[PDB]
Amino acid sequence: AKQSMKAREVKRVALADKYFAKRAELKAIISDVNASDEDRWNAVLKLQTLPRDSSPSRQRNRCRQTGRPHGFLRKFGLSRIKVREAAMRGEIPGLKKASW
Amino acid sequence: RIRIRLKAFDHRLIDQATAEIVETAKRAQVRGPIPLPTRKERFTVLISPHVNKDARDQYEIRTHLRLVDIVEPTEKTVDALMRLDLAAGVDVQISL
Amino acid sequence: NQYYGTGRRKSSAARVFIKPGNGKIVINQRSLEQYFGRETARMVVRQPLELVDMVEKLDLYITVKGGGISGQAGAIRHGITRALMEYDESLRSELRKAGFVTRDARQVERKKVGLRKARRRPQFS
Amino acid sequence: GQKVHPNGIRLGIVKPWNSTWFANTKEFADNLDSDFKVRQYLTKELAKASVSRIVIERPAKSIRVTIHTARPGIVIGKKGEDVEKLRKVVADIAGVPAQINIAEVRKPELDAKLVADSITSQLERRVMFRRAMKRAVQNAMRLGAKGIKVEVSGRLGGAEIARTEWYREGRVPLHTLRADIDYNTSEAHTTYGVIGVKVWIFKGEI
Amino acid sequence: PRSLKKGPFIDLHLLKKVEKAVESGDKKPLRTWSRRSTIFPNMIGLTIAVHNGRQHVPVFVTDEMVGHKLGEFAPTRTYRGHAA
Amino acid sequence: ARIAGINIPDHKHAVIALTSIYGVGKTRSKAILAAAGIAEDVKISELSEGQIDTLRDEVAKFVVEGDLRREISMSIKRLMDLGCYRGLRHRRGLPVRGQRTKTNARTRKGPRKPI
Amino acid sequence: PRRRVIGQRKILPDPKFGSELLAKFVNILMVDGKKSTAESIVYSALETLAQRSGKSELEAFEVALENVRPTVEVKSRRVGGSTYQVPVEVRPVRRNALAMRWIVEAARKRGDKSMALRLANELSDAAENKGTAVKKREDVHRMAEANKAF
RNA sequence: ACCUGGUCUUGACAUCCACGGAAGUUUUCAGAGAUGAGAAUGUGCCUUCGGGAACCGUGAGACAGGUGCUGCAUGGCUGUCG
RNA sequence: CUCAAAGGAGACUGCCAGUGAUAAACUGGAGGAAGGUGGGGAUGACGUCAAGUCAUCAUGGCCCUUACGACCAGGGCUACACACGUGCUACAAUGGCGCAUACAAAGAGAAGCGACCUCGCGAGAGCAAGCGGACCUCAUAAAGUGCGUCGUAGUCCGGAUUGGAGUCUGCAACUCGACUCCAUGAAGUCGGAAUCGCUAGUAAUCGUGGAUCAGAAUGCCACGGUGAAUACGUUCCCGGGCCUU
Ligand SMILES: [K+]
Ligand SMILES: [K+]
Ligand SMILES: [K+]
Ligand SMILES: [K+]
Ligand SMILES: [K+]
Ligand SMILES: [K+]
Ligand SMILES: [K+]
Ligand SMILES: [K+]
Ligand SMILES: [Mg+2]
Ligand SMILES: [Mg+2]
Ligand SMILES: [Mg+2]
Ligand SMILES: [Mg+2]
Ligand SMILES: [Mg+2]
Ligand SMILES: [Mg+2]
Ligand SMILES: [Mg+2]
Ligand SMILES: [Mg+2]
Repeated sequence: AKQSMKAREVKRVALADKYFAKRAELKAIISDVNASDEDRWNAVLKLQTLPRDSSPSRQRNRCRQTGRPHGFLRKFGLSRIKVREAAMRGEIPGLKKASW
Repeated sequence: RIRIRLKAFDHRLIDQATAEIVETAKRAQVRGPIPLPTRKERFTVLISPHVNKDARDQYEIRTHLRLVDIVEPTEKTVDALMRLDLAAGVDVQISL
Repeated sequence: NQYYGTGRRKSSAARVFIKPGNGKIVINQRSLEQYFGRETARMVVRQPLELVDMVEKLDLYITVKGGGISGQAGAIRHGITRALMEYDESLRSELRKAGFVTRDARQVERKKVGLRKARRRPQFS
Repeated sequence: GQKVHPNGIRLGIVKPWNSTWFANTKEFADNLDSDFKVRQYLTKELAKASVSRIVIERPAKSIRVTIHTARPGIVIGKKGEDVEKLRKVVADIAGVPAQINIAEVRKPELDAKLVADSITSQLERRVMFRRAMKRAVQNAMRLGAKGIKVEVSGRLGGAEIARTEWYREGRVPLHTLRADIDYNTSEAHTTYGVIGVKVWIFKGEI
Repeated sequence: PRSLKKGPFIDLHLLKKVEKAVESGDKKPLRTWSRRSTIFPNMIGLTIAVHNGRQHVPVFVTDEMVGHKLGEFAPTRTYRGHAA
Repeated sequence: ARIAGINIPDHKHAVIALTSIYGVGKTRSKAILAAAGIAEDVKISELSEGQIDTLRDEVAKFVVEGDLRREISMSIKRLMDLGCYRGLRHRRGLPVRGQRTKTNARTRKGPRKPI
Repeated sequence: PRRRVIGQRKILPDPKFGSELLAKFVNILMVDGKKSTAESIVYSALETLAQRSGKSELEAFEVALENVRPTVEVKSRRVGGSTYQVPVEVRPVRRNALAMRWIVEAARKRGDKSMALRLANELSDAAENKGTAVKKREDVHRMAEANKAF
């Protein structure tokens, strides 16, 4: 993946961590039935103001070694190609070819 | 009563670690080691960089699980289990 | 004393206890008729006793788990056969000839990569 | 056709894992990433130290790294000065307390990774590919290897058409799982392009 | 559709613009990229130019348009028929 | 027999027969019958004229037949007059709910028209 | 196959009448592995048949089978620019297989409301040599008679 | 990774140097946003009270960057006969 | 006892008879859970196609460098006279629907799985246990079975399409999400030429789980339930191996 694309992910993770508490507050106000309609309305408007990259859904899991945006596996944090290479070298603990 | 849950990716390593624990505790009464169900986590990956969807590798990580029960633990026994150092690659959870 | 046999078929495992009795069969705290609606399942369960002609001479307490009705019926038959052989060794030869003694090793074949099922292939052009 | 990775197929049969730690899903990916960065640093740092294999263990909250090197002295340094420097860097990369163990590799000619690295070094020095391969095979068999195979692929001799050349002596039974096959690869970076080297060394069954 | 409890969605910048325009009087068409913003009753009688990806399309808000997103009235793809 | 300006089938069970009315499905049919106190299995022929009248009153509660058709027509007409995306899809006789048009879409497009 | 190593597969006898032949007939009627559904149709059909027949179910089925079974059949052999239908004697197991398959096929094509009714009607017609299953046996025999020369 | 329009040019992402600023934290206005113009609050860590390095900037210029081309220059990986 | 999972035992043409060149082997038989490769998988020789991948990555060379680099909003990748591939759902009664009621395997889970209870027709909502799990949760197996009904109809088949009304995730569902409710109720009555899969727990059919993943499977990967037909054979068609010409 391009250097910029990897950089974009780093920014998104940082912003998400920065505003996580604020976003959770606003969302809770909007969700609550007890909260006033005016309070809800203000919360909705405030959430829009926050940077878009602050939302976790904007983040795309990428292979940690290559930054590949497809074929990712969460357990290893690697794409299928890099997973295979590491597995064969015995770098991934407990992982072997399986038959049944 | 002290319950010890052992987890390892290698069955041989876990068996040695359990044997150490049971012996150390014996030097309080112990129940088992009990062989708990091994978890087999399977993964399937495409092995070509491009296309060839039917070309795959299937991998598995087996997590071995052992339960040892220390009943009426002596104060010395408790300390002996804490002092005992098991092999790396064996995860140890102690429950009281 | 109770004579015990273990029977397995497909994913079913059956525990059979046989004692001298009067043709009473209980499966998982239910009558044979209650537990098995299918006539074939009942037939399979009763096959060993009919062969040895001890249908009304014994009482069977059976517990079965796993698989389905046909698997459970087959597992019970295997377990009964084993129990009968424990009760009387001479019965084995007749039971063996019937094919009750053999444990049916047929299992569901795993799905394989690039195949729709175990053997079914995607349509080719 | 394509062949299974000889080390990978033998894992848990006659070949041990290079990383031997237990982690939950939460920490598994982080441990893999840390292992990668540790191995990356050490490989670059000890490029001239003839490192064959880096074994990473994670006992408790600490990382224990075992470096297998043909030349133990150069890695250790003077009064363990060099190894201590490595330990400090590894601890920073790992983010946990680091312990470094140095294991000597006797018979580097019988070590697939070392043989491959030697060949690639020679290719970069513009040594003739055939000579490098033949010497490697001869050396291993002299040292008592039951068999060896060496394959070199790419623009050999700077030829416009890339080709693959291989030499084998003794037994190299890749289909035999019990057979102890040391396999490793190296890449030579030349003016004409990358040349790939693969080495298989058989050390007997089991 | 957006849950009723959350209420109608409008981009804050568009809302501010609409309020200012209403207060000011009859105004030159408002230029917005907010296709996702719901049309509100206050917007009625205002012309909003909604981006279609390449150009801002003038939309004169009417009572019927209320409760619809602005992007609904600006078409993104151009098709004049095959073999036309 | 005759409800909502249409003739319902006498031979069918009431619950099925009522579905003949436009704007009445199985759910509404069951609700109407429950309110009328008439069993679903009972055939329309079996029902007395008084029972039929009770059914007629229940049907009158829901918009049905011509009134429903007028409402549906107006709703589609409004969209087409609006010139909203949906309206345009109605005008062109193409899918309105974001389905694929590269293939399929035969229900809206009709039988395949050779180039 | 070329190897010809095929061996017989045991068929459990039908529960009600203890007949392997009837169990085969259930398997032929069965669709999608639903043997219970298939058995219900056959048992219902046999009872209906037995009432009209005035015979035991197994006897009535056997009478139907006797009428539909083919003694001889034709196998195609290509000779140059032409193909010759060659008459071949049907072995006894195949005779049953063909008879049952034809009866089921005929029953499926009938217009009666349920399969059990269709099967009973087909089975009854076969006993009196009148159904499409018996017609298929007639056609097979005629084709074999015509090609007796080959 | 494409398009339309709005934007930046040692640069989103590195190393180096000089210089000024702890880093950061909370807010205002304009803007579609990028961003720009502001305000307020922190001002630590190390420290041979020479200092550093933490990280923000600003200014060069060596460079960075490219999912740009050639799989008919290649490695690696893969299909295929099987 | 079932089961869990470590360590062992067991199958060797070992035994027996016949055949065969005093052979290799073959055939049948016994015992045995298993018999001659017991079943399935992994495992892919030297090479072939300048086969695929410079967009995983790496890399020779070339090319751009206030732009072929970098940032942002909106749009597009979802277009639609049409052609093809792979699927899903059907065309019904071996079925549809209603009610009642049996029997699995495998797997996942902490920015997670989420019970119970209350509320809503429902999708869901609120409240709130337990569980980093043989413990708790996902989680209901379905086909089946009993009983009733429908009665061969474009139907009580089919469920496309469209209107209206909602839910949930998400800054945000217009382009362009899934799902729910009410209403609507298309084509389709078994498919030209042609063509595909499959030899047994297989095909067929029935549900179940997982990866990816905020949300978004009829795909993919995996799991059990039910469970066939047929193989005489090698003349033919096609492909492959070996010897010869
Ligand atoms: K209706
Ligand atoms: K290549
Ligand atoms: K290149
Ligand atoms: K579309
Ligand atoms: K599909
Ligand atoms: K959408
Ligand atoms: K999801
Ligand atoms: K030849
Ligand atoms: Mg995402
Ligand atoms: Mg299956
Ligand atoms: Mg496919
Ligand atoms: Mg090529
Ligand atoms: Mg090519
Ligand atoms: Mg964008
Ligand atoms: Mg696409
Ligand atoms: Mg040969």
